[PDB]
Amino acid sequence: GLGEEDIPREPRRIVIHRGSTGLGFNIVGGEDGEGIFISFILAGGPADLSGELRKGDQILSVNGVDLRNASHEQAAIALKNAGQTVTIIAQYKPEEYSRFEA
Repeated sequence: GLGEEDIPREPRRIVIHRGSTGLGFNIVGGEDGEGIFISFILAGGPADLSGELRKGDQILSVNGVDLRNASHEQAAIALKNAGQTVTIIAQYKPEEYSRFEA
């Protein structure tokens, strides 16, 4: 269901169409049990133009590959190899993100 700022709480599918430098975001995590979280949205890049991904989204999967326990490098290489049309399953977890990034 919708959380308190109208972002779904449940895992949700976001389709990104890649740009010249990539997908337009950056990630943290992938170590010591922390999952892969979006930490940055590049202005005017694909993720920003889509408008759906948020800082504090956990990337659960990319093109059908589970990244819940993947390393940071494994997640980065998966994004790089995901092609021109990238299917992300994201789950918005602002509070958990803040606990890991504090």
